[PDB]
Amino acid sequence: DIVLTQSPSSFSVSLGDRVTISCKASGYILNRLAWYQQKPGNAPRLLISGATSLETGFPSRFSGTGSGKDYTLSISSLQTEDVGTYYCQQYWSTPWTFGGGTKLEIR
Amino acid sequence: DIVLTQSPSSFSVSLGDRVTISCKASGYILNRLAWYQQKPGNAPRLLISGATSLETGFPSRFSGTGSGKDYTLSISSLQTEDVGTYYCQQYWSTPWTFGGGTKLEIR
Amino acid sequence: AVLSFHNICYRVKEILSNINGIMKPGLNAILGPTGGGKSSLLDVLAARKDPSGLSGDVLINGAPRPANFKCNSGYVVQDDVVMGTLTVRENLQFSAALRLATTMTNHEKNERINRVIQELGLDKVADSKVGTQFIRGVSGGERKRTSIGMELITDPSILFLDEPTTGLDSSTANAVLLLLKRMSKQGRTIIFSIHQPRYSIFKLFDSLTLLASGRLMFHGPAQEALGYFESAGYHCEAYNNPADFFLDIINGDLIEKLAEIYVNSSFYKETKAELHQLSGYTTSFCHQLRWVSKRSFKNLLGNPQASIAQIIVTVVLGLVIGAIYFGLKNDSTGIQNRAGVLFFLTTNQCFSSVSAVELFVVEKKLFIHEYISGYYRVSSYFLGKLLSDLLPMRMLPSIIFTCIVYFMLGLKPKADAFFVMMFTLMMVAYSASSMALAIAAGQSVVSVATLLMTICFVFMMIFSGLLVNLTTIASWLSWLQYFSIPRYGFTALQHNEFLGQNFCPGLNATGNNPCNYATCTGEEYLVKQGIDLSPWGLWKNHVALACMIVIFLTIAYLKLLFLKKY
Amino acid sequence: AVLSFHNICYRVKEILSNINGIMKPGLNAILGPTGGGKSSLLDVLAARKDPSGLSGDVLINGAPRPANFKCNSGYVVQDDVVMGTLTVRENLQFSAALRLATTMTNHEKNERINRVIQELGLDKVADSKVGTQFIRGVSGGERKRTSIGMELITDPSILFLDEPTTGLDSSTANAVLLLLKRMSKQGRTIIFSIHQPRYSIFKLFDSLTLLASGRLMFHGPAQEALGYFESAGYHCEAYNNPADFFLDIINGDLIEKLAEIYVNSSFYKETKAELHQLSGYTTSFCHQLRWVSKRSFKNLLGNPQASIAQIIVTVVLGLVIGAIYFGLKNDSTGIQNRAGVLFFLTTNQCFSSVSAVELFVVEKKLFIHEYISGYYRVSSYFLGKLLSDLLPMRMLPSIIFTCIVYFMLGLKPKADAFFVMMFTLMMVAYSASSMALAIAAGQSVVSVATLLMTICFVFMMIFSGLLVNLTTIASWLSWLQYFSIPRYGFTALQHNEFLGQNFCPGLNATGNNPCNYATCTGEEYLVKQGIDLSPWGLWKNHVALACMIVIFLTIAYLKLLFLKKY
Amino acid sequence: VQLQESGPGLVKPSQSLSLTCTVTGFSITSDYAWNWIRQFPGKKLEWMGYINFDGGTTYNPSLRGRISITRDTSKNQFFLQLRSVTPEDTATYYCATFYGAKGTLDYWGQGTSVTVSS
Amino acid sequence: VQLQESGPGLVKPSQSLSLTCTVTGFSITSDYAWNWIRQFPGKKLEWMGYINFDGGTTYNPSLRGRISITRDTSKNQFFLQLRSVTPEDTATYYCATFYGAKGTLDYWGQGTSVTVSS
Ligand SMILES: COc1cc2c(cc1OC)CN(CCc1ccc(NC(=O)c3cc(OC)c(OC)cc3NC(=O)c3cnc4ccccc4c3)cc1)CC2
Ligand SMILES: CCCCCCCCCCCCCCCCCC(=O)OC[C@@H](COP(=O)(O)OCCN)OC(=O)CCCCCCCCC
Ligand SMILES: CC(C)CCC[C@@H](C)[C@H]1CC[C@H]2[C@@H]3CC=C4C[C@@H](O)CC[C@]4(C)[C@H]3CC[C@]12C
Ligand SMILES: CC(C)CCC[C@@H](C)[C@H]1CC[C@H]2[C@@H]3CC=C4C[C@@H](O)CC[C@]4(C)[C@H]3CC[C@]12C
Ligand SMILES: CC(C)CCC[C@@H](C)[C@H]1CC[C@H]2[C@@H]3CC=C4C[C@@H](O)CC[C@]4(C)[C@H]3CC[C@]12C
Ligand SMILES: *[C@@H]1O[C@H](CO)[C@@H](O)[C@H](O)[C@H]1NC(C)=O
Ligand SMILES: *[C@@H]1O[C@H](CO)[C@@H](O)[C@H](O)[C@H]1NC(C)=O
Repeated sequence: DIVLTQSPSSFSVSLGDRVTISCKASGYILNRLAWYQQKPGNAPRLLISGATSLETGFPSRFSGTGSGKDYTLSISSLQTEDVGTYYCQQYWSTPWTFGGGTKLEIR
Repeated sequence: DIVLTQSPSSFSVSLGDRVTISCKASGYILNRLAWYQQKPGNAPRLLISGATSLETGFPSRFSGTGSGKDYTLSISSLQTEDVGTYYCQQYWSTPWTFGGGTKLEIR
Repeated sequence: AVLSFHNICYRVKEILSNINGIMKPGLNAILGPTGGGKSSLLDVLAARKDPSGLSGDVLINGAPRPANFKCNSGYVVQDDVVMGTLTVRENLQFSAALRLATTMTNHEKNERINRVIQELGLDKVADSKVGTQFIRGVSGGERKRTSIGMELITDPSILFLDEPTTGLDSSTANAVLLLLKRMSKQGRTIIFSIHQPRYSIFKLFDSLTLLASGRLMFHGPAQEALGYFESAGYHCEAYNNPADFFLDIINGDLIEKLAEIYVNSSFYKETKAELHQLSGYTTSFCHQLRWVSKRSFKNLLGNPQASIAQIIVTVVLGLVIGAIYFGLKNDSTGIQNRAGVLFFLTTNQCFSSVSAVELFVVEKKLFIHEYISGYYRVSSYFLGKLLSDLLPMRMLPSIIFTCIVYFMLGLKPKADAFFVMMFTLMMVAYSASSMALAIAAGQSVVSVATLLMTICFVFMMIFSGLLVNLTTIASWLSWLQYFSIPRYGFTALQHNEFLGQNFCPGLNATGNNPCNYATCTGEEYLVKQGIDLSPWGLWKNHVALACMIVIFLTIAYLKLLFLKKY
Repeated sequence: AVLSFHNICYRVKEILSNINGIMKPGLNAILGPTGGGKSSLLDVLAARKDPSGLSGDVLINGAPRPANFKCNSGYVVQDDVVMGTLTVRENLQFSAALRLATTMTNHEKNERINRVIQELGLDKVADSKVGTQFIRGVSGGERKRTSIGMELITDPSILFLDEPTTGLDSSTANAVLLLLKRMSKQGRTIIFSIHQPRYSIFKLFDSLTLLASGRLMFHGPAQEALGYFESAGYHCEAYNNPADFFLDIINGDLIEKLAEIYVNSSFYKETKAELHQLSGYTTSFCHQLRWVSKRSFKNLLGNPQASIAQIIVTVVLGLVIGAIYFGLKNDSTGIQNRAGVLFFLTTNQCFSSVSAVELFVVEKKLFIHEYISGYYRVSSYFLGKLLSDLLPMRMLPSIIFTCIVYFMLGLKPKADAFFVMMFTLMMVAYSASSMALAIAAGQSVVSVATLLMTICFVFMMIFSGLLVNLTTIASWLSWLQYFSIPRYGFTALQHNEFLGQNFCPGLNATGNNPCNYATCTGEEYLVKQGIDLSPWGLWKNHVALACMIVIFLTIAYLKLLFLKKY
Repeated sequence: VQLQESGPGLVKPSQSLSLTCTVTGFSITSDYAWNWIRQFPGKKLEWMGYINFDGGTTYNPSLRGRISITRDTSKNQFFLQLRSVTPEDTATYYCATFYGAKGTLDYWGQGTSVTVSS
Repeated sequence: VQLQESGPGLVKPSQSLSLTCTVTGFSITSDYAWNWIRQFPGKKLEWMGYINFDGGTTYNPSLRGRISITRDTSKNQFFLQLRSVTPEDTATYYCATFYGAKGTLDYWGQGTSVTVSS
C-alpha cells in the first residue's frame, strides 16, 4: 500500500515567514494528493484536493506543488490561524492512507 | 453515424402555455444530448447539457427529461423571449450531429 | 461362387492391359510387384473401384454381376478396422445388427454369432476387449481374425482379402492362412492379394495371377508358375522362395516381353476358350441411428484418456481462473477484469474446439469400408457419430466452467443470468465444433486441417471485440465482424453480465453523468463497444450462432455425400 | 582387424546371456528374430553400448580395444541419416572435413573424396541433390550408398551395419549387398545385422551368428548353417529360403533347448580353443563450428519452404494488422486500440516461437550418432546449430513487423522509440525460443513438448497484464507474474509508447486532472497497470529478458550434455 | 449533508462495538459513499471502510472479518459493528463522507471517543 | 473565450477559402479544443472539424481532402482552409470552443457569411 511520509514531523517558525511541508510518497500517486488541517479537538477539514487545487473558505496563501512521488504544501506568511496538524492523504489506490502529520509550532 | 431527428419541425404555441419538443435519435446516446437556442441572426447558445442539467443563465422553466433514444425538452409557461430555433446535438460519437431544428411560433 | 473376368481395362494411363480367367471355388491368390494389378485387380473384381473405367465384363456364374453384390460378398480389409475399445463379441454384434435382418430375433442373431466365433477360433477371448494403444490389446493375429469374422455374419459366398499377412510375424501369418484354408474348404471361394510370402503359404493355393506393371504375366494353377517360368528358358536354384523368384524375374534376374510371351501358351488358350464358352435400406433409419450412437458411446467410455483429461483440465482451469479472478470488485479494475474473464472463457471454448479434428478424420477408412459394404446411410451415420461423440462431450465443460467460476468470481447472482451464460457458452462451443467439422470433413491428414482452423480462430479473435474497437474500423473492412463466432459469444456474455452495474464508487451516474470520459456504468461500456441494450440485442447473437451451426453442419454433411467413396 | 567376444553379458533380465566368437576379415552377419539380440549385439560390438553391463573382454588382435575406438571405427545407421537439402558432394565433404586431419591440404582431401565417390558408384550421381520430400530426390539405393560413403572417408578396418535393407524394395538389396561384397574383397571386416534375408544375399556370407532370444543358438561359418540343422534331426526341404527356415525353427519348426544343444557342437569347442590360444579431439573449436554453421545455413536456405512460409505469413499478418488498426486516434478508443495491438504483437511472437521445438527433436538421432562417432563436441554443435537456425530466423519477423506496422499504425514518431520497439520484439522472440529449447531439448517426441509449451504460454498470457489487472491479485499468487515473458515484452512496449500521450480531446490533464476515473493520459494508464515511469522502469524488462535467455540456454545446454548418448 | 454519531463510549475487551450515524440533509441512497475513519491517541489516522450509495461495501485489509458496515435506508442511518474488540481501539471514529467525482473526503462527522477497557 | 473570425466574404468556384479566428482571453495551446461549424442557408448546422490544444486535428468525413485547420501559437490564431470550393457551400461560418470534461460547445464566434459565386 502507498505509504505517505511527512519527513519533518515538526516545524518551528515565527509569524509571517514562509514554510514548506513535504509528503514524499512510496509510489506514483499522479496528483491524487490531498491536504487536511486538523485543529485541537476538531475533525480534519480538507484544504487542498488534487495536490494543486484549493478549496473554499481558505485564502490564497496555501499552495500545493509537486509531481511524481514528491509533493509539498507551502504556507507563505503564516498567520495565527495556521497552527495545527497537517495530514497528507492519497486517494489513488484502495486503502486510502494518511500521513504522520507535522504538528506546527510557533516561536 | 448517429442521425438525430426532430418530429415537429414547426410548432404553434399560445403564449403562457406549455410546450414540449422531442429529439428521437438513431443510436443510443446515453444522455449526451445538448439543446441550443438560436435567435434570428446569431450563433447558437447552449441551454441544457447532459440532457438533464441547465446552464447558468437560463431560467428554470426549461427541463430536459430523456432516456435511451428519445430525449425531450419541456418549457412550462413560456414567455416571449422563447421564440426561436431549438437544435439538439449529440456529443457521444466522433462526428457531432445536430437536429433539423424546430422553430416555435406564437399565435 | 464362380467369378469370371474378361478383357478388363481401367484408366483414370490405362493401367490394366488385358485380363482373362475365372476364379473357381477353392483358395486362389494374386501376387506380383507393387505396381502390377495386385492392389488393382482385386479392387476391381470386388466392385470397389469406380466403374467409369472398366471396359471389360465381370460375371458371377454367367449372369452379369448383380447389384446386391456389395451386400452379398465379403471384402476383408488389409489392415485393422475393428474398434479398439469395443469387445470381440460387441464388434461381432454391431456388425450383425445392421447387416442382418431385423425380422429375425436376437436369439437367432446370437446363435449365428456363436457358430461364427466357433469357426473363427476365438471362443477364449470373446468376452475380453480387443484392445487399443492404451489398454493391453489382444495379439494382432486375433485382431485380424476378428476383422475377418466381422464379415462372416452375413455368410457371403465370395470373400475378398488384400495383403492379409502384412504386419505379422512368421508363425502367425501361417495360422491366419490355415484359418483361411479351413474357411475356403466350404465352397467359399476366397480371393486375396498376397505380398512376398514364404513358400510354406504358397503351397496351399489353387489359382494364381501374376500382375507386373499392369499386365497378366501368368494365370492358372499356382502349382505351375515355377513350371511356366522353367519351360520358358530359365533356371531356378534350390533354397529360393518362388514368390521372390518371380519378383526377381520381373526385374530380370523386359516388362513388355514377359507380358507378351504368355498369350502364346496353353494357360491362356484354355482360359479364353472356357470363357468364350461361358460367354458364348435393409434397416429403418432408427435401427441405424440407435446402433451407431450406441457403438460410438461404448467406444467413448472405453477411452478414459481423452474424456477424462478433458474433464480434468476444465476443472483445473475453473479453479485457477476462480482463484486469479476471485471476488470481482466494482471499481476501475472491475470492467477490465470482467471483460478479460469473459473474453478468456469464449476464446477457451473456441480454441478448445480445435481438438475435434479427429472425429471424421481418424475414422475415415472405416467409414468408407462400412458404407460401401452396405451397413448404413450417410445421414444415419452422421447423426449417430454427432450425437454421442460430440453431443455429450461439449456440454460438460460449458457446465463445469459456469457452475465453478460463477460464484467464486461473483458474477450476476440471479437465477436466469446463470442459465443464459451456460446456454451461451454451450452454443458457442457447438458453433466452433460445427466449423471444425465443416473444415475437417473429407480430409485424410490432420496437420493441414488444423493449420487453417488455427488461422481462422486467430482472425476471429482479432475481430472479437477486445483487441480492437469494432466501431473504429474503416467501412471497406468493418463488414468482416459478422464472420466471427467469438464475437457473438463475447457479445452475449458481455450483454448478460454488464447491464445493471456501477463502477465508480461514490459516483451515481445513472442519471446525469458528470464529467464524461468516465465510463461509470455498464450501459456506457456496452454502447462504447457497439452492443444493443434491448433484449433482442442479446438473442440475435444466439440465432446467428444457431444459424451457423445449421449451415456448417449442412456443409459437413454435403462434404460426406459427395466425398469420393470409390 | 579381427574382433573377438567372450562371455559378453548385458544388463539394463539379461538381454545377452553368453556369446563367444571371432570375426575374421570377410562378410559376416548377425541375424535373429525381432525378439532375439540383433539390435543389441551390434551396439555392444561397436562400443555403442554402456560399458556397465558387458563383462567379457572385446579385444582386437589381442589388444583390448582402446578408448579411441569409436572415432577409429565406422558404424552405418539402421535407417538413413543424410540431409535431404544438401547434395551428395556436400554430404561427403562435411564428413570429410571433421573426421580427417587438419594438417593435410584440401588437394589430398578432395582427392580422397573423389576416390571414395568414384569407387562407391555415385560418381554419375555426384552433384545430384540427395533430396527431401519436396524436391525430387535420388534413388533410395543411392541414399544408402551415400550413408555407407560417409564412413569410408576415414578408411577404417571394421565397418558395422545395422539393418542395411529395412526400408528398401527387393530391387536395390542385391546391388547394395554386391557393393558391400566388392568392398570386402580388399580387407575390410564388415559386420551387419539383417532382417529375414533372401537367398540372393545369404549365399556369399562368411560367418553366421544366430541370436535367438538372448542366447547364441549358432556362431560359425555361414555355409555350414543348414548342415547344422540337418544333422540336428530335422529335414531340409526345397524351395525355401534357408534364413526363413532358421527364423521358423524359433517359431515351431524350446528356446532353452537348442541354446544348450549348440554348446555341445564342435563349432563351439574349436572356436573356444582358438580364443583361449589367442588370449594365451582431431579438430579445433572454430573448425568444429565453421562447418556446423555452414551445413545448418545451407539446410535452412536449401529448405525454402518453411522459412518462406514464415516470412510470407509474417508479411501478410503485418499488412492485415496495419490495415485493421490503420491510423490510431487519440481518444477513448486509442488506449484500447494501442493496448490491443501491442498485446497482439507480444503474444504473436511467443505463440509463433512454438515451432522452435523442431530444432532439436527432429535432429536428435543424427546429433547423437555424430557425437558418439566423434565429429564434434556438444558445445560446438550447440553454437553451430544456434548461430544458423535461430539468429537468421527469429530476427527477421521482428524487423519486418516493426518496419511495416509502425508507420501504417502511427506509433511514436521518434528516432529512438522505433529501434527500442524493434529491439524489444527481438528479445521476446529470442526468449520464447530459448524457453522452447529448454522444454524441448533431449525430448524424442514432439507432441508432449508442444502441449507443455502451449499450456505455459496461455498461463503467461493470462499473467501478461491485459486480461487481469496485475495489481488486484491476492499476494499469495501475485509473485507468479515474474515467471512470464509476455509480461516483460508487453511492459516494455507499453512503456515505450504510452509515455507522452493524451486521450481526452479538449482536456489537458497534465496540470490538474478534473473528475478522476477519466484515465486521460498515458501515465495514468501506465500506473493503473503497475508500471514504473523511469528509464529503469523500461530497461529492467530487457535485463530480465536477457537473464531468461541465459538461464534457458544454459538449461538446454545441460540437457544436451547429460543426455543418454548410449 | 450533516452527520451525527452515537454509541457506547466504553466496551469490555473481547466483545463487540456498535456505532450509529444519522445523515440529515441528504439521502444515503442517492449519491455518495460513507466511511469510517478512526484517529488514535497520538494523532494517527486510519480509514476503515465505506458503504456505497448502492449497498456495496469495502473495508481496510488490516481489519479482516472484524468489521461490518450496514445501512438503514428507511431512516437514513449507517452502522459500524467492530467485533472482537481490544484495548488498542481507543480512538475517535468521525464517520466521514466521500464524493468520488472529486475524490476527497468532503464532509466529516463530529467524533466520539470510544475507550476499550474493563 | 472571446473568439472572433475574419476573412474574405466572397470566393470563386474551384478555389480555396481561408478564414482565421483569433482568441483573446485564453491560450489556444493551454486547454480546450477549437472547432469550425457552418450553418447552411436553410438553417442546418454542420460540424467540420477541430484542432486540439496539442496540435492534433480531426475532421468531418463528409469534408474529405478538402479541409485543413492549422494554428499559429504566437498571436493565438487558428485557420480554416477549405479547398475546391463550390457555389454550394455558401454557409455561415463560426469558430467555437469545446471543453471535453463538459462536452458541449460552450463558446461560439460571431458568424462570418461567406458567399461563393462566379
Ligand atoms: C503465429 O501464429 C499465431 C499467432 C497468434 C496466436 C497464435 C498463433 O499460432 C496459432 C494467438 N494469440 C492469440 C492469443 C491466444 C492464443 C491461444 C489460445 N489458446 C487457448 O486458450 C487453449 C485453450 C484450451 O482449453 C483448455 C486448449 O485445450 C486443448 C488449448 C488452447 N490452445 C490451442 O488450442 C492451440 C492450438 N493451436 C496452436 C498452434 C500453435 C501454437 C499454439 C496453439 C495453441 C488462447 C489465446 C495471438 C496470435
Ligand atoms: C492447464 C491445466 C493442466 C495442468 C498441467 C500442468 C502443466 C504444467 C506446465 C508445464 C510445466 C511448467 C514448468 C515445468 C517445465 C517442464 C518441462 C521441463 O522440465 O523443462 C525444463 C524444466 C526445468 O528443468 P530442470 O529441472 O532445470 O532440469 C535439470 C537439468 N539439469 O522446467 C523449465 O525450465 C520451464 C519452467 C517454466 C515454468 C513457467 C511457469 C508459467 C507460469 C506463469
Ligand atoms: C458460409 C459461412 C462461412 C457464412 C457465415 C454465415 C453468417 C455470416 C450468416 C448466417 C446467419 C446470419 C445472421 C442472421 C442474423 C442476423 C441478424 C441481423 O440483424 C444482423 C446480422 C445477422 C447476425 C446475420 C449475419 C450473417 C449471418 C451470421
Ligand atoms: C526459468 C526459471 C527457473 C527462472 C526464471 C528467471 C526469472 C524469474 C528471474 C531471472 C532474472 C530475474 C529478474 C532480474 C531482476 C529484476 C529487477 C527487479 O527490480 C525486479 C525483479 C527482476 C525483474 C527479476 C525477477 C526474476 C527474474 C526475472
Ligand atoms: C543476450 C545474451 C546475454 C544471451 C546469450 C546466451 C548465450 C549466447 C550464452 C549464455 C551462456 C553461454 C554458454 C555457457 C556455457 C557454455 C559452456 C562452454 O564450455 C561452451 C560455451 C557455452 C555453451 C556458452 C555459449 C554461449 C551462451 C549459451
Ligand atoms: C497543459 O497544461 C500545462 C499546465 O497546466 C501546460 O504547461 C501545458 O503546456 C499544457 N499542455 C500543452 C500540450 O500545452
Ligand atoms: C442515482 O440517481 C438517480 C437520480 O439522480 C436515482 O433515481 C437513483 O435511484 C440513484 N441510484 C441509486 C442506486 O439509488
